[PDB]
Amino acid sequence: ELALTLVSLVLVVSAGPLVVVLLSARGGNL
Amino acid sequence: GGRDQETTGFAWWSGNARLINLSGKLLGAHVAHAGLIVFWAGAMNLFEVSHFVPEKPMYEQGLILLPHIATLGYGVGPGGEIIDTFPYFVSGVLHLISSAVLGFGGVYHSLIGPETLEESYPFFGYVWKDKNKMTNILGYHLIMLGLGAWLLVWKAMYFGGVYDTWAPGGGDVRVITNPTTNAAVIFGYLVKSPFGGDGWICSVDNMEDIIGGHIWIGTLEILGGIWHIYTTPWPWARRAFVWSGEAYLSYSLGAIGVMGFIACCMSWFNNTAYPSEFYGPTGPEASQSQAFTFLVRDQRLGANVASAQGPTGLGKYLMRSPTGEIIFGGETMRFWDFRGPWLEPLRGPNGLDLNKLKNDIQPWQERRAAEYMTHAPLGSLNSVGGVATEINAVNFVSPRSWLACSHFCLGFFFFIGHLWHAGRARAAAAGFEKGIDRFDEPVLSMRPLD
Amino acid sequence: LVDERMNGDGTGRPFGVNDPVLGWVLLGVFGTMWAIWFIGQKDLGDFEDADDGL
Amino acid sequence: MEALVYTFLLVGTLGIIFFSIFFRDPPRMI
Amino acid sequence: GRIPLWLVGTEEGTLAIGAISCFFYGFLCWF
Amino acid sequence: LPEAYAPFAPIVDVLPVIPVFFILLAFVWQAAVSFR
Amino acid sequence: MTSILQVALLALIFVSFALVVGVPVVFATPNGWTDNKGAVFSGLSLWLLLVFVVGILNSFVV
Amino acid sequence: MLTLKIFVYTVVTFFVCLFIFGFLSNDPARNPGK
Amino acid sequence: RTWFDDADDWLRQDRFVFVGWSGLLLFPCAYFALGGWLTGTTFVTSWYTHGLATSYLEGCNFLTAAVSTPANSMAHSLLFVWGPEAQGDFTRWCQLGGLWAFVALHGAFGLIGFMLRQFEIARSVNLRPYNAIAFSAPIAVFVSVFLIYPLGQSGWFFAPSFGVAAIFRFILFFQGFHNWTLNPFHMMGVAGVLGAALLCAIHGATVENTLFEDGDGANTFRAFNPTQAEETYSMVTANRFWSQIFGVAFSNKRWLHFFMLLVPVTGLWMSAIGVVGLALNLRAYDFVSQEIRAAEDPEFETFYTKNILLNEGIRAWMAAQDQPHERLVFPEEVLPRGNAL
Amino acid sequence: SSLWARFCEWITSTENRLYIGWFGVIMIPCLLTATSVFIIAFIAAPPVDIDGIREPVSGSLLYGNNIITGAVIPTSNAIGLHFYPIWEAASLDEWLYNGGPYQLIVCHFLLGVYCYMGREWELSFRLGMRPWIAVAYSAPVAAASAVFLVYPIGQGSFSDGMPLGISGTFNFMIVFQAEHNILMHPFHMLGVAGVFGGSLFSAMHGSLVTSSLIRETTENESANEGYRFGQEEETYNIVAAHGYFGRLIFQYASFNNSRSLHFFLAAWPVIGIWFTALGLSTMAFNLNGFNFNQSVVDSQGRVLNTWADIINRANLGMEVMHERNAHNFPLDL
Ligand code: CLA
Ligand code: CLA
Ligand SMILES: CCCCCCCCCCCCCCCC(=O)OC[C@H](CO[C@@H]1O[C@H](CS(=O)(=O)O)[C@@H](O)[C@H](O)[C@H]1O)OC(=O)CCCCCCCCCCCCCCC
Ligand SMILES: CCCCCCCCCCCCCCCC(=O)OC[C@H](COP(=O)(O)OC[C@@H](O)CO)OC(=O)CCCCCCCCCCCCCCC
Ligand SMILES: CCCCCCCCCCCCCCCC(=O)OC[C@H](COP(=O)(O)OC[C@@H](O)CO)OC(=O)CCCCCCCCCCCCCCC
Ligand SMILES: CC1=C(/C=C/C(C)=C/C=C/C(C)=C/C=C/C=C(C)/C=C/C=C(C)/C=C/C2=C(C)CCCC2(C)C)C(C)(C)CCC1
Ligand SMILES: CC1=C(/C=C/C(C)=C/C=C/C(C)=C/C=C/C=C(C)/C=C/C=C(C)/C=C/C2=C(C)CCCC2(C)C)C(C)(C)CCC1
Ligand SMILES: CC1=C(/C=C/C(C)=C/C=C/C(C)=C/C=C/C=C(C)/C=C/C=C(C)/C=C/C2=C(C)CCCC2(C)C)C(C)(C)CCC1
Ligand SMILES: CC1=C(/C=C/C(C)=C/C=C/C(C)=C/C=C/C=C(C)/C=C/C=C(C)/C=C/C2=C(C)CCCC2(C)C)C(C)(C)CCC1
Ligand SMILES: [Cl-]
Ligand SMILES: [Cl-]
Ligand SMILES: [Fe+2]
Repeated sequence: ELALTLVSLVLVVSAGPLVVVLLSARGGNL
Repeated sequence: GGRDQETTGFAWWSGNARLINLSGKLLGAHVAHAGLIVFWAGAMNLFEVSHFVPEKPMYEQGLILLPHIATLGYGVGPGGEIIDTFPYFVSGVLHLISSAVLGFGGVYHSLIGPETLEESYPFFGYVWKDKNKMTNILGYHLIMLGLGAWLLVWKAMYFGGVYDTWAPGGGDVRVITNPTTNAAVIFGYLVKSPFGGDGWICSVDNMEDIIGGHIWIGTLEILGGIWHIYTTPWPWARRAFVWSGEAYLSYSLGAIGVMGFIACCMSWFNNTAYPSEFYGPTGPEASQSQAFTFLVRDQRLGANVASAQGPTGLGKYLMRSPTGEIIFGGETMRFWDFRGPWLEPLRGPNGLDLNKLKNDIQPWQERRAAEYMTHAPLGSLNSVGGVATEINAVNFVSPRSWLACSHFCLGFFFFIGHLWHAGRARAAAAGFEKGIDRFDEPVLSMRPLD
Repeated sequence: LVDERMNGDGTGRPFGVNDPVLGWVLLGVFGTMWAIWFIGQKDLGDFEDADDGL
Repeated sequence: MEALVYTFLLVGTLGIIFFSIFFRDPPRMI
Repeated sequence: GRIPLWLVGTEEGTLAIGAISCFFYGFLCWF
Repeated sequence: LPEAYAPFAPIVDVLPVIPVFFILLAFVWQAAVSFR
Repeated sequence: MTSILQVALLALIFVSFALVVGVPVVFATPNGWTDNKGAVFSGLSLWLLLVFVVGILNSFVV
Repeated sequence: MLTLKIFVYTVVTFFVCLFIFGFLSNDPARNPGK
Repeated sequence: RTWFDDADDWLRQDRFVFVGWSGLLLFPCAYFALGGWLTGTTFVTSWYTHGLATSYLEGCNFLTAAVSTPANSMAHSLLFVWGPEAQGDFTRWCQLGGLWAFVALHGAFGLIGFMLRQFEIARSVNLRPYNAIAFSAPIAVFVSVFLIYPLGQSGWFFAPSFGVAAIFRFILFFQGFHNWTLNPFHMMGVAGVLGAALLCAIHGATVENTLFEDGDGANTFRAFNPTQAEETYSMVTANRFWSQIFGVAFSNKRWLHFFMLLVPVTGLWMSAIGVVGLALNLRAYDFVSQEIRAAEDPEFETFYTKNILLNEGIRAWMAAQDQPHERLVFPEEVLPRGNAL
Repeated sequence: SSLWARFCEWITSTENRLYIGWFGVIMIPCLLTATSVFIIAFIAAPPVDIDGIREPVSGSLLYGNNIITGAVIPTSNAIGLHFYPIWEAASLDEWLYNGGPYQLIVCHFLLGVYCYMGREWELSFRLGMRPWIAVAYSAPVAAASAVFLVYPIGQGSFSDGMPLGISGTFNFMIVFQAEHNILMHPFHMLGVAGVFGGSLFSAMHGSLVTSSLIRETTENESANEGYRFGQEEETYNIVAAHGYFGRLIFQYASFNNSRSLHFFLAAWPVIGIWFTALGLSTMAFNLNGFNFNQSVVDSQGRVLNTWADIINRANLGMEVMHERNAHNFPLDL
């Protein structure tokens, strides 16, 4: 069913750039 | 410093080229890339396992990776049936797990691990000039590829067996007992003409010949590895080559482009290593199946199969070859070179035996001929089967078309990449990769031409 | 037959060779060109480690 | 009749190509 | 400071990819 | 799916699109320094 | 036994979420290998234990 | 036709051998250099 | 001082955009062509004139949407909103295909306003007006295919509709009715277009390839002062290069860029003349000699006499649904069958 | 000194006028072979059975064909993909009947243009330039090899290659539209954008440079004598040209760098042609174009018609007439 796959895909996608968000916030060498 | 523009001289869109003198980060890049390859190989496999239906033929579902395991012969029976899904599931999950290990190693070398392994590791360190060390690494790669070939040889010879498509009574998994390793036969295919009738190594027919050639490659690559670990290049090759970083990429790009073209022409024409029960019928096979189906149709009504003169004098059903054989008619006179297992028992010394076409037609042959003209490879980009002048009836594109077109494009781009790098590497070794110097100019010393 | 022809299509022979007379020409050109090159090796650059690359 | 006219025109085009390649003015310096 | 332009462009790219994915989904079986 | 792994059929159908996002991740990672 | 698979599988997926989130952050922080090291060791060990436990339990699932 | 075929193989293999033993004959040093 | 002085102060004040004395034409008379094309592709059907449902509201895609031409019974009227065919009833005016006659005849002045704006900035910044005379050629093309072709040929219905899948219908319309292929003016046109596409790639892959040495790193884009009195590419070296490979090679980069100017406009004007000659139905259809020879001798069969016998198969099949105002329904025996292909 | 050293020095000299190099020893004789066969076969070739259905086809000037209708006929379909040289034939009145010079000329011309691309690398390396002319020349090589080699491999016959003639080219194109629907294919639209953008960018750059020529001559003589050859002065005010373009359209679509402008000119039409070169190779393997038959459907279930449903009628009209005497079984073209 699409209603679970969309939320799972949003989680898998938002796992990506939040790494860059946390590293740009906390002081990483991005 | 390291990840800089104005010191390294490379822009952000040429960022990988900042790794030419960085062995550890280069290693991490490669191991992360291998992690990506294994992760795709797991993910698409488990996707096709989740969407797989066993009652339906495998080429009617748009699957490309499951036939590569079914050709080796895990979970299949006679006639190309599918009895199981758990071997496919194991082959998915093992790649999906091993990709995590390779991704961890790649990220560790590309983030924390040391940049230059040549300081504290005199084994793994390498300079692009060091010819003996380059031949060492090439020897290790060749030994690993030789063991990779012997894995296939052992799977054919001892472990279960391989799905042959030339066993009688339909295709069947059998165990190779006598791999034909005749040198005068196996080194025929490497030399045969790449045109029609003859064919290049795409004209391979025997699983005995396939496994014997892999026995040859398994011996040869191990011998080459033992050669290059202990030898250095000789001066006729030490002056013929450009010895640098990017040049080594330049040779491999042209090689892998040739690999892609050979894979394309394999996957479009062959029916031995890519069996018709798993990937579908081929180009000539569709036309041969159509002509055979309409001949078996029109034979059982009263019209003759021999004296049925067509529109222009030539035979409507049976006619001759250019080289005297007896073949089908219509437009498969361009496709008379076809040899399939549903047709070869009906084929005698002069070709199509008229007595066998009267008396010896098999029901499984009738079924294969009835389904191949239905599922002939006539695709579309929006996945509508048939010709362009066909209504939206059947959602069908053959997997052979996707494999052929995709690998032809992906080989042609590697060819263009070779034309890039083989120029740029020799220009950088010469010393004018950045432009003509304004003071020392090579043209204003030369003569005019008038 | 009616006429005369080589009948070399569809055979599958190495290098398209039919006669050994046809086969000797390959080596008879290749070896002489190699010999001229190997004589011309005198006026080239041969070396221990003087390699032409980065 | 007209085949000779066709052949004459093609050969004349090729001749002007030949003279343009080999009998040009020399592109001379400063 | 402000919300940076790269973080603006990432969200604009995601809001473009979502609309294009809905365009393919309405392309497949919708009219 | 063959067996009791059946309720993971949603998250199986997200897997092959994941390797493509590494290119976009590299572009966003190099936009994070404003391309410098 | 099905739930014994599925709880371990959800734990494996969530440990993998923890890896994909934290381990690049721990690696890219300039003292993260000094600070969060035993946590990464225990996470990798737990990941391997979950993989082997699921692999052993799939034999007992009949 | 065989008289033609020997001649065609002769010309083809002469030019191909000239090609190969040209590129073995110290190519990347016949540049303007440094 | 007076009037026509503060109105020259403004309209020539500088901002981000540049409106001018012909920008006062260009910006109002265009942008409604864009709005009308988008409106006709999105909202507006073509069910009544042609018989084709070609809107976004009716399930069509970006490829298959087109602001459609009026019916043949609207012979050559200008099709105003008000007037003798629509009387200001805006819904009926949109149904009768007046949007195409809005957008085409309204953007025909948009091209004039754009070329005059291009002509006015070249007087403001004191430069030579060679950028103006090049844009006359797509104006000639636009006039020739959208304006002069429907006038002398009994209808605005016989005009290429503003779309993507309708331009394709127009191309097959010429290929199956006019045989636009055999027109020497079209040979001039394809020579101009494809030679310009050649020479662009040649010049681009030559100039930055025989480039000088100014920077330090291999990124050669970072080594260009825009305020420079030197060169950036070795003309002598590229001349010697293309002289030794190709034979003739240029030596005058005045003449080079002037030749790049001169090729595609020559191609497009020499295509526009042929489109005029096709508008008058002076088509490059069949010859005399091979036809009178092929009627006598049966086995002749050139590609020419196959293209004619193929174009007949185009024109007998597509017409009965292309143009319903003819009111013709061919029986299947009348169609060119080919004996069961 | 030695014979081989003197021969190599002559063949890699840069003072002979038309350069040769080491790819030139395959570029020169093979293309001279192809030219010397093509000029003969365009003039005096006997009629050729293109179809294998015992119907010869006239293609040469002597048999009632002018310059437009003259063509080298491709090889018959019964000959197939078989390599068919002169020496495998019976006579030269039998080699010319079954499509000989097409088989000879194409296999020559392809090797000729590949070695010509190698030569364009080699002379750049011999002079000391940067080597990327051959990368740009890879696009029309791909466009030639797709219609002469890849598509007949895909169709299994050398018949369906492009006939070497003006009036034969269009009979290739129209039947290709019939069987494969090339217009409804996204690679081909990228190539149309490539050629139209290439013409636009050539006319635009040749306008904006010629519109800024620094005056060096008078108004009576030629405006091309203002450039003395081999100078060091920039003859066009690129600052003023960029300012005019920025006033004309945009200041953020600048391309102020001359080198960025030249990269854009080098990469627009080449990447435009590469996608059509892939599109022909994909349609060779029967990976057909788009298909929008019977898409627009009313609420009942009846079939409405669109421009795709008119192009379907035109392609039916082409398809039921191409190869009029061969096809009997109802499909597979
Ligand atoms: C798959 C392809 C690939 C790979 C392997 C690399 C790899 C690399 N690039 Mg690179 N690059 C790529 C594509 C790729 N790039 C593309 C497409 C571009 C064009 C946009 C660039 C442009 C580019 C530039 C401009 C530069 C590099 C540099 C580098 C190197 C250092 C990166 C760094 O600083 O890490 C640090 C990374 C971070 C701080 C960000 C965190 C990223 C995390 C680790 C992502 C991991 C996610 C994953 C789920 C983790 C799995 C863990 C596992 C246990 C489950 C590194 C080896 C640099 C270099 O030369 O180094 C000196 C450099 O200057 N690249
Ligand atoms: C497979 C082997 C391979 C390897 C290892 C390399 C490695 C390298 N190449 Mg290279 N190259 C290859 C193949 C390869 N190339 C091929 C096949 C081509 C022909 C197209 C090229 C063309 C090429 C050029 C023209 C150049 C290089 C350059 C480089 C260097 C830096 C690259 C970099 O940081 O770019 C960073 C990567 C990017 C910016 C990626 C951009 C993405 C591309 C343009 C399109 C991606 C299409 C994608 C499939 C679309 C997916 C769908 C989409 C909707 C998401 C590096 C040594 C550059 C250099 O400086 O060399 C010294 C350079 O100028 N290469
Ligand atoms: C039976 C079959 C009949 C076949 C007939 C073949 C006809 C075609 C032959 C070509 C005749 C035209 C070229 C000859 C003039 C020439 O040599 O240039 C004059 C210069 C002068 O060289 C100089 O020549 C000197 C020699 S000489 O004294 O001048 O003779 C030398 O000493 C000096 O080093 C050098 O600088 O020669 C060279 O630059 C290189 C010589 C080779 C180049 C010519 C071949 C290239 C032709 C292109 C082929 C593709 C065309 C495709 C078809 C359209
Ligand atoms: C079906 C099977 C198909 C098999 C295909 C085989 C393809 C063979 C390809 C060979 C590539 C060789 C690469 C160049 C090799 C090379 O680099 O040459 C150079 C090398 C010597 O180099 P050096 O100059 O360093 O020699 C040392 C001293 O000269 C140093 O001053 O010579 C050889 O080793 C030749 C090796 C055997 C080559 C074959 C024998 C040649 C003579 C045979 C001809 C007989 C003549 C008969 C007259 C009628
Ligand atoms: C190595 C073998 C490969 C190359 C062999 C083929 C070479 C082709 C030579 C082209 C000759 C054309 C001479 C143009 C006349 C000429 O000599 O131009 C000379 C001109 C010289 O420029 P200049 O700088 O000297 O001019 C200075 C100013 O005062 C005036 O321009 O060069 C060019 O502009 C190049 C344009 C070539 C355009 C070629 C297009 C021709 C297409 C083919 C036409 C014939 C059709 C053939 C069908 C039968
Ligand atoms: C195994 C597994 C895991 C993991 C996975 C992964 C590995 C993920 C990652 C993913 C990713 C990796 C994601 C990413 C994303 C990103 C994106 C989606 C982006 C967006 C943006 C855009 C698209 C835009 C861009 C741009 C810029 C801003 C710059 C320039 C260029 C451009 C404009 C393009 C988990 C357990 C979790 C689940 C299950 C499976
Ligand atoms: C550094 C660098 C880079 C690259 C990166 C990479 C490429 C990495 C690798 C990555 C990867 C590629 C990784 C992998 C991972 C994997 C994993 C982590 C896995 C997990 C597992 C799973 C998820 C499974 C689950 C399950 C089972 C157990 C079976 C059945 C099915 C299921 C699902 C249930 C980038 C671009 C950022 C840029 C910058 C630099
Ligand atoms: C299993 C298989 C088999 C077999 C396989 C094999 C055994 C393979 C091998 C193959 C081979 C054994 C190949 C070869 C390769 C090599 C090559 C292809 C070479 C090339 C050339 C080069 C690389 C060079 C270049 C250049 C010149 C020209 C000279 C000097 C140097 C240079 C670089 C400059 C058979 C039949 C059973 C079939 C089935 C599959
Ligand atoms: C009708 C009419 C009129 C007019 C009105 C107007 C003024 C209108 C306008 C309108 C408009 C104003 C329109 C517009 C349209 C457009 C659109 C709607 C857009 C779309 C787009 C899209 C959807 C996107 C695409 C793309 C890009 C480019 C980016 C990236 C992504 C893509 C590629 C997708 C009047 C009353 C006067 C008169 C009468 C008639
Ligand atoms: Cl025809
Ligand atoms: Cl048929
Ligand atoms: Fe330019």
